[PDB]
Formats: sequence, structure tokens, C-alpha cells
Amino acid sequence: RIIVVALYDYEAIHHEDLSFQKGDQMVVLEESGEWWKARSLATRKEGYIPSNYVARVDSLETEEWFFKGISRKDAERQLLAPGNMLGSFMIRDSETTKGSYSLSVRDYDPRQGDTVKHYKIRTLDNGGFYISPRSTFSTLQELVDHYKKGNDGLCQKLSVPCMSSKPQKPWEKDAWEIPRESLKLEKKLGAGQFGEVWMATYNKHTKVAVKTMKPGSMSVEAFLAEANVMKTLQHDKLVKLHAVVTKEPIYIITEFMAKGSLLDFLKSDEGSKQPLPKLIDFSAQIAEGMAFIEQRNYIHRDLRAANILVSASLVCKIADFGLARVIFPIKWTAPEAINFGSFTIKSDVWSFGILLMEIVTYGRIPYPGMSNPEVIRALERGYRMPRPENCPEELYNIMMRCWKNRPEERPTFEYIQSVLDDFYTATESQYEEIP
Ligand SMILES: CN1CCN([C@H]2CC[C@H](n3cc(-c4ccc(Oc5ccccc5)cc4)c4c(N)ncnc43)CC2)CC1
Ligand SMILES: [Ca+2]
Ligand SMILES: [Cl-]
Repeated sequence: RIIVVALYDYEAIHHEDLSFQKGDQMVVLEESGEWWKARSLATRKEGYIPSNYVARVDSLETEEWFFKGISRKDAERQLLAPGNMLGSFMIRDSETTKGSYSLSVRDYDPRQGDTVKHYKIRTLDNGGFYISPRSTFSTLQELVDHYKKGNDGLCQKLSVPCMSSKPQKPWEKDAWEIPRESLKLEKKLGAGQFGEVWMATYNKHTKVAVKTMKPGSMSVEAFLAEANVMKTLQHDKLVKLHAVVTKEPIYIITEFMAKGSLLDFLKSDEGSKQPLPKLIDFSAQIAEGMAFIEQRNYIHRDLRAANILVSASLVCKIADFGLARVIFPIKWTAPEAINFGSFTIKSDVWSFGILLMEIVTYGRIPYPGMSNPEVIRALERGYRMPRPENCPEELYNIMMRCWKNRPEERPTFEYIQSVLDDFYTATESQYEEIP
């Protein structure tokens, strides 16, 4: 008999799913992935619930200050999000110490401004917890209550848990292939050589985006094959594919990203007011997404700001991954792909360097003034785009390493991400040590 408690309010929108409130307890009848079958102890009703909206009773996940599956960098990002203040904190799973926990706290100093500090929490293998060996607690809540009184070694006194946000509702169960009649394409966002993109509604309850592909250009059994791989590439920094209409013309259904492309966002007014450290964070998010693709031994083939999407909370997500395979733009392309058609993960690295320049120049076109054949004649000679007035030397150095004539001499995305993530933090300063 497994009992869970709702972490957030939820309103049913399907046939057999349950509505519930935060605090509602339920009995698990079936664990079947993103959707669980359960009985509400409040309503006595049986039905389906989103598994990531619930957690077992009195487990850490029920605590308002606990954040599961959160990396140090994500914690930093979430803590520096609007709605938070000094002392805003979170207890989270340790990234570099499996099985253990870490404390992240919002801090401030006149030199650096608003910052986030991180403290290792040590388990006593018997066993309570401590950050300082001279101060030990039975539970994490006790630790939290202690440091709420005063910093006692910490950079700041603990105040209020990090502001959280509802997770996205999971897509309808067993609805990868949908009938076209389930969609209403309401507003056309853009149109191009290979098709259009629309803002749409699925079954009158879910806002989505739909990419409509012109029959051509390309094969429908080459797409359907690739589409079953693209669905397995799930990551926070890759746009989520929800569904596909298999009858030509092909429709591709994904999550709606409220702020459109990165390219358009950088040229906008809200984008023009983003400081350099924010632009670097954008790059780091994209590198994280590309490190995932690299790790899954996949390729993108069309990396540029136009194919990066931006959410309302300024999360960058990679789009059109693995679409060029089953189907402008030589300024983003590696020499070995322009000349020999050799597309690898290393050619994407070349593309990333160019994208980096787009970001730092707020959407300026690569090689301004030059032309497509005119650029190719510059790569042979060994010409590279000069450093802009707002680009740091070390940032420009990353571009140069991406722009090596020899693909083998180009760094991995795993490395690029690690550099960009900690661009402003010395390695020795990642965690804070307290006696
Ligand atoms: C100046 N411009 C440039 C292009 N413009 C818009 C830029 C953003 C575009 N746009 C595109 C998308 C989008 C949607 C689906 C898609 O399909 C794949 C996803 C993953 C892998 C393979 C395929 C790919 C992209 C999009 C969006 N989801 N949510 C919100 N906006 C979206 C829609 C057009 C507006 C005109
Ligand atoms: Ca340290
Ligand atoms: Cl019961």
C-alpha cells in the first residue's frame, strides 16, 4: 500500500485523469511511467495522475526547500531567478557526491553583486548531517531551522526556500502518433522553403507548436525512422517533441516556446538589455544541450541562433535537431562539410563558435559585409572574425578553438559547457568550506 501526496494543484483535462489539490493524498494502483493510476483519498475517485506532481508521504521531495535532480548550475540559475532574495536557499542532491546532499544559498557582495554559494552537506553514516564538523543535526529540517536563526559560518542567514514552478504536464498517454483532426492550427508563426510553423491547440486543452513539412523534400519513411530517434533525445535543453502526424503532409508537434528564436530575441528590445553574463549563460545552456547530443552520439547539422528557441523564463532550447539529415547556410558551416560534405559532432563545434559570435553581437550576421563564396575564400587563407568590443578575450579564445581547420583539434561540447558554466567562478571557489 503506497501513499503519495500531491506537490502541486492539478486540473484534469483528459478522459480519465484526476483533478487534485496540493496536499491531497492518494493511493498508487499502478506505476506506468509519466502517468500513474491512483485513487484520491479525498474524492475516492480512481484515475490517472502525473507522476512528477506527486511524491511519497514525508519523503524529502515533499519539503518546500528540497529540490530533486538539480545540478549546481541549475540551482544557481533558479536562485537568481526573479522572486528570490537574500538568504533564499535550497537543499539538493549533490552532483559530485552521489547519495549526499548540498546546500545552495543566495548571497551578495558589492564587487560581484547577487551571487549563489554552495555548501557540501556531510552524512554521518549512522547518522545525521553537518556542514561544519562542530555542529551536527539529526535531520535536514533541523539543519535548516538552525541556519534560519543565523549564518553561523554561512555567507548568509537562511531565509525562505527558492521559488519553485509547476512542472509541465506530461503529454497524453500513448499519443505519439495523433490524428490530424486533434489539432487546430490557429496562428502562423513563420513560413519557409521546407514548410511552416504554427501555434496550435491539441484536443482543445493543450497549447503546442506545430511544424508543417512540405511534401518533397523529404522521404516519409526516412523521417518516420529518424522521428523515433528524435523522441528518445529528451533533455531540458532540447525542445520536447510531443507527437507526429504520419500522413503526408507531415506535422511535427512540440512544446510552445513563448519568446521564439534566440536570433529574434537578441534583436528585440528585451534582448538588447541583457548584460554580458546573461549572454554567456545562454551559451552555456546551448552547450549543455549539445553535450547531451554529443554524448548520445548524435549530430545536429544546422546549429545557429535561428534554430535555438527561448522560453518565457529565458531558457534556451535546441530545435531542429536531426532534421537536416532527412532534408543558406554556409557561414555557420565547417570547411570539411562545405568542401567534402563531412558532417560530424566536430563540425557542430565549428557552428557553435559562430553561434557564440551571434550571441555576443546581439544577432549580427556572421562575417558582416562579406559574401558566401567570399567567405570560403577567406577560410582557405585562414581568416577569422575579429573580436568585438564587448567580447572578453577568454570568450573569443573559445571561438578560435572552435574554428580550427583541423576538426580533431576542436574541443568537445562537454569541455565547452564546463568552461562556460563556470566562466566567472574559480574552480577553488565552486563550493565553500567551513571549519
Ligand atoms: C523573424 N522570424 C524568424 C522565425 N520566426 C519564428 C521563430 C520561431 C519559430 N518556431 C519554431 C518552432 C519549432 C517547432 C517545431 C520544430 O520541430 C522540431 C523540433 C525538434 C527537432 C526537429 C524538429 C522546430 C521548431 C517553434 C516553437 N516550438 N515555439 C515557438 N516558436 C517556434 C517560428 C517562427 C518569426 C519570423
Ligand atoms: Ca572550496
Ligand atoms: Cl483507500
